[PDB]
Amino acid sequence: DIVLNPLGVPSRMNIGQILETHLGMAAKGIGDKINAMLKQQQEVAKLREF
Amino acid sequence: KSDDVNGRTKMYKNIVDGNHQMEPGMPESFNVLLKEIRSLGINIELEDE
Amino acid sequence: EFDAIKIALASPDMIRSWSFGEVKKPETINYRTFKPERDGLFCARIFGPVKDYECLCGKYKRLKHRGVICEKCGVEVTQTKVRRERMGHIELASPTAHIWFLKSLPSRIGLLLDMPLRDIERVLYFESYVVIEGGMTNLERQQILTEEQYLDALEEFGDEFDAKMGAEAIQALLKSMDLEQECEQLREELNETNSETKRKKLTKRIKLLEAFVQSGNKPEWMILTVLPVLPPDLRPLVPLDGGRFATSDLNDLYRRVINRNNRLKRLLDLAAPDIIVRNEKRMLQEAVDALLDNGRRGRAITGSNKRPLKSLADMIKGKQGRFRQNLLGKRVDYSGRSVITVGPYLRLHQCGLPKKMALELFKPFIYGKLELRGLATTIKAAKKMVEREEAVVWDILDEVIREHPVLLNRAPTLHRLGIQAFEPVLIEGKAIQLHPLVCAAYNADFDGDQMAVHVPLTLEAQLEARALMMSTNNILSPANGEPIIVPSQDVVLGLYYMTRDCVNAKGEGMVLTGPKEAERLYRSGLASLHARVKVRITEYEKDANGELVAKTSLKDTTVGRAILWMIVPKGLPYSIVNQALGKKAISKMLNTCYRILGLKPTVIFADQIMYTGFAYAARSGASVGIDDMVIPEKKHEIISEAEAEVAEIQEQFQSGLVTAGERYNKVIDIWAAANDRVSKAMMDNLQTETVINRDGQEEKQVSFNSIYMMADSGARGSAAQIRQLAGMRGLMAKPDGSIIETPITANFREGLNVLQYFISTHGARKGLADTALKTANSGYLTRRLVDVAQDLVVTEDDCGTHEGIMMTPVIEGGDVKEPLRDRVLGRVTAEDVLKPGTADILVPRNTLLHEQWCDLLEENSVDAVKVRSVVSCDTDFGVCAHCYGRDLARGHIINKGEAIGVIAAQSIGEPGTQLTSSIQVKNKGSIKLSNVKSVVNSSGKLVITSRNTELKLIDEFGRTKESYKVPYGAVLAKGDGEQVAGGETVANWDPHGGLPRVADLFEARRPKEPAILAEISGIVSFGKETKGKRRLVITPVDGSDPYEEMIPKWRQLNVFEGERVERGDVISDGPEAPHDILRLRGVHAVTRYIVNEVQDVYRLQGVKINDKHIEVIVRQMLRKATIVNAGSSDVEYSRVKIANRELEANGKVGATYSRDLLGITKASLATESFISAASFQETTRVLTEAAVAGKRDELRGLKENVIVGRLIPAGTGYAYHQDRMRRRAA
Amino acid sequence: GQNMRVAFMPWNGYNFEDSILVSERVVQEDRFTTIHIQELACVSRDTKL
Amino acid sequence: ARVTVQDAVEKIGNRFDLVLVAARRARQMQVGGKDPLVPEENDKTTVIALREIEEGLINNQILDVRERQEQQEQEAAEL
Ligand SMILES: [Mg+2]
Ligand SMILES: [Zn+2]
Ligand SMILES: [Zn+2]
Repeated sequence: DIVLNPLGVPSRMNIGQILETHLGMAAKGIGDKINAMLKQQQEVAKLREF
Repeated sequence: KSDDVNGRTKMYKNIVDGNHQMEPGMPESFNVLLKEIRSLGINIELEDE
Repeated sequence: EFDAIKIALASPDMIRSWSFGEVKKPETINYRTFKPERDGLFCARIFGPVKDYECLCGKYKRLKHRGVICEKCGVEVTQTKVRRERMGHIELASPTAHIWFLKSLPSRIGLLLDMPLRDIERVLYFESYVVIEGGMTNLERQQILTEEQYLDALEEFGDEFDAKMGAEAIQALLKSMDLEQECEQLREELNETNSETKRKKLTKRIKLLEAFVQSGNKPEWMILTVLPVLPPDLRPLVPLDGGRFATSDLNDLYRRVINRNNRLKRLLDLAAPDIIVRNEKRMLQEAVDALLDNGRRGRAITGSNKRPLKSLADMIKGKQGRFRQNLLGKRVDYSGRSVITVGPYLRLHQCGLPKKMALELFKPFIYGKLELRGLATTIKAAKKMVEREEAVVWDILDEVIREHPVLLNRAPTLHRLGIQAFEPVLIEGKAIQLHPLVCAAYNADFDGDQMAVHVPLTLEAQLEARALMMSTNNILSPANGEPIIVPSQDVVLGLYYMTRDCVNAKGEGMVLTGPKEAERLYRSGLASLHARVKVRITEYEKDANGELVAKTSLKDTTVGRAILWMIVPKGLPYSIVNQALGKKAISKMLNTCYRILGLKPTVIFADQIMYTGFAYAARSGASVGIDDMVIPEKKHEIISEAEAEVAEIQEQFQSGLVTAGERYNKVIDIWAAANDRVSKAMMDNLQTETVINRDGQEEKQVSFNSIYMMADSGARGSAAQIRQLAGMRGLMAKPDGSIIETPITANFREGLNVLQYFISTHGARKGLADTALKTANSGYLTRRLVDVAQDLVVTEDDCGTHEGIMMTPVIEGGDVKEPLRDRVLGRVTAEDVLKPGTADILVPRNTLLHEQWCDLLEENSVDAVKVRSVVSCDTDFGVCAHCYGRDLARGHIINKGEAIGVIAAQSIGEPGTQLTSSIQVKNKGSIKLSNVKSVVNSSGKLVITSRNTELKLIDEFGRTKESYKVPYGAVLAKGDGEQVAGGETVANWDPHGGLPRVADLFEARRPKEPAILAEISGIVSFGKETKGKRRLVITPVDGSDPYEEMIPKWRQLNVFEGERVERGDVISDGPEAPHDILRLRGVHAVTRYIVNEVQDVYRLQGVKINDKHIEVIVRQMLRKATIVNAGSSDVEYSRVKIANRELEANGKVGATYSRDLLGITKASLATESFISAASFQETTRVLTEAAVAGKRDELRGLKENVIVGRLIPAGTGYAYHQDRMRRRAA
Repeated sequence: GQNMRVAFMPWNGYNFEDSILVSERVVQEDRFTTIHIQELACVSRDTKL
Repeated sequence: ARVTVQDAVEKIGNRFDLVLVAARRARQMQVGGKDPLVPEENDKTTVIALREIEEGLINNQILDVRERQEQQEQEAAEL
């Protein structure tokens, strides 16, 4: 979507973007599996299991 | 570009004739300053050509 | 049509001259017809017609019968615009003093009679009478009396005795006064009677008298008999939306004056008592004074609104309004603004301008160019054609833009580079594209900053935007020769990334033909970019007579530096691309390029560097993640260790082994010395982090950590932000400065906790507010600088003085701060400088000391150069090109006409926004003492006895590379002229700022703890006991001995009693006063002092400015002087220096002078041009004073011209003024 | 705000100082297309004529 | 797209007289009173003047000679 500048962190400490990106990548990776099991219509077992 | 009631008009009428040449006049703000100073007990004037 | 502006007193008849009528009824537009009323404040008959070429009655409408006063209304049908020129007057009934000539600090009417102000103010309020022209009676000519005093006084002398009360009295006193006879009497009172008290006001009263006569205007005019009114167009009553009318406060005040004058006349003819009429007279005076200047008597408020109405004088002065927001700065047509962005593809000379913006801007060009090419019938049709956005008009716009430079401006304009001319590049959208290389000069970011565009009109303004303001013409700043165009963040990072090498890159150590093959290796994906590969490269180097000779050979390099070599120009060698290529390296490479190949090559080199940088810095990955920050695994320990190091100090203070302010430092020192541990833990682990096997042998090299390359390249990340990034971030202190004994112990990666963030919040707030509220400070400083500078321009070819300031390197304490070569480069010699052997010539009398002579003098041991300066230059109302120097966007001599004053003021004002044991010799040489008295003692070694003592080092060259000061009673181990080893301790003893600073340095303010100076040589002596303070006598040697002084005993001394001490000696400690530095030393000593001090505050942080600029300010500070004798002559230095020297060329005796020291704000006060003074200074005062004197301004300068709207006498305007002024007055 | 897939990396200086480089996909899905509502009214009022 | 006038200044190096002279010449070509002395490669009068300066075939002195000639030219048409 967007391409920022890496040089924009190490001056103004502002490290919140760094970790917001990692946590958001993980939070979207979980949704990847949720959407896969929704599209593959596997069953209601794997849904709860995950 | 600011003052000179004649300057704006002359420059505009020249810009369309392909002639880029200004005819500077007298900034109207300065004539107004002359009024505001001369309306006081101060007499301001101009001399030779 | 004019070349002189004069200001004189307004006479009660010269007022009736302008006035086209007498406003009688205090009325306006009627109420129901909205038409002007007869003899009102808007009367068409008095002032002018309502409509254009139309009468108020409506009988004459045609433009035919113009000059005629229709007997119906008396309104001459003419241009309605004349209602702006139409003055008027009011026949005031009782005389009324002009407030300006009574309230200004040098109260004009006050010292016009030597009458104290508190007396005239009592006379005006009708609270006391005053005698006038007694002749021969019991009373004087000027004497006050009360009710009971005037009661039985007329009986004593009915005739020959007159005594009035109020404004009539003041006026008639000014009428019968002789400004001639009294003057002849005040001449002797200044002649015989000594005692400055007898000369305080007299020396300024004689001047007011003689000038009051020389001008011509009479003293009776100090009282306004007729009050002139302002044209109704300068105080409109115009209607508005909804029907409400919008008027000016000038109206309300005028209406008041008219009402009260009418009421007074009605009483005077109605036979009223005195208690009523004397109240009416005072109300009239109140209204008139509040009309001229509201805020000096009682601040008469307005009507329904509580806010005080604005008076006449208030419409002139102040940063707001006229003279400051009108005549110096106005809004302009043919302009715009927008949010600016990137634009790398653009060249260093072009900028992206949004299409629609260009359309709206060049509308007047578009219309004409369309009607010319047979595409639009007439101008109106072209308007509709562009209003419809027809396809053809886009190509027409592209034809009009073609080579038509535009101007871009960044909101705060510190230096001249704030406005730069670029070549338009039509672009889609609404954002303004800006070239990254110029972002430094503009000092702008892409976080939402906006810039303004300006379109030139005249062919001149289009040429000046190409040969003066164009981007590619401004490369090296005028403040300092360093280029203002240096690669920023991404560029330097890409280059540094290429110019790197690890050890084991894919295919390293091999050989290739050259750059072509190296790039064939990189792009293919077969070779790396950081390989240590050595290849062949042809490095051109024009040699031996100026003939280019390409010497090809092989060198050790990397695959990356060899590729970057394809951008490098011809003349430059390969040694410039053999390093890590940091920001501080790319910059100097570009600088050598500039002063080797010229302007034209340097430009294209910079553009190429930018493109290549951005590309490579992009494709290198070059990112940052959470794992990049390497928290030293030793952190935990390093923390807890120093965390327990205080547990002993705590008991040390709990028992009584150390007091509070004693164990405080015990915590502070262990914490400061422990922070280096945690800071260096990640540092030495991050400067050699990456570990790889060279061909199969484990080894560590310069780390490749993403965060670290950004530091070693200088791209963005500095060093401190790294210690904050991975380790804990230091200790903060409360606003008190009490550093807390509770440092931060957690880093930024782990995350701060609630408690720790509070102290960070205070630190943040202090930084934020201290930087935000500082804007106005730096702005104010540079503003006063430009106001002291402007008129100073480069006119004269050569002055003709050998004087020259004495340039010597700063060498101080340990090592040099700035070599002699810098403070002498590009300047001019004053006297022939020779080799270390006398009777030689290394350089002739005066010659441009460009790089060549710099190297030549650097070869020899000559560390002392005599360079001419602006502080000393024989020139009237200007400067000579030689004395200034050369520094500019070029290495050539300063041109004849550039206004060096403004550029210097900016050169100091822009860097303003950045500011807030024994001795151990290092180098080997010989001890060379300077100005020291010594004596042998028990130990046999030497000891200093003079407080001042310099410790130079005469090496095998004969120069000085060491300079240390040693206090009284020191331990010496060599002596003067003695050999030393590699760092021998020859000294030992028992030791027992910012922008507000430079402000004081310029203002010549007197120090808090001054230090007395000597006025002559000879043994000093004491004197009378302690009475109030103390005494001190001066004992000269041969000449007269009348000098002495009183120095308080509560202030310790330093000078030796029975010892010779030359003039200008340290009679005490403490700071020094520049005024006292001019008298006892001279004109060069004081400038050498101010420059050396002001340069230190800037030298602290990363600021560099050639001494030349500061010299110009110093020269402007001593433009005044005081005369010692009278001589054959009948103040300004230049004027008297020419006027008395022309008669001194004649056998007649000259008159001696003494330079005075005026601060930048006190020197900007006195100026030949009164208009330029009243522009920024206290207008109300300046005009009053320059009005009683009948002063006459011929403008001769910059600000005055921009006021009257004329070509400034500088640069392009200086050539026009040259051709005009030549035949002018000749 | 909105969820944007960010990636810290330079791109031909298109972001150079603090400028932001956005994909075309974003401006296509109308995920930042903010709606505005201006209010411009006309006023017929009695005049001198 | 005239970017740098370095060589143009070299002929008259004053940096201001350049502008005055080039403006006189640019007028001559724009406000119709003369013809170009260099092949006009779509270049504006502003740039063509600087190019004439560069070639060394136009300056203050040369134009002062030409105008002085036309001074007598205007008097040789009145008998
Ligand atoms: Mg910003
Ligand atoms: Zn009439
Ligand atoms: Zn000089």
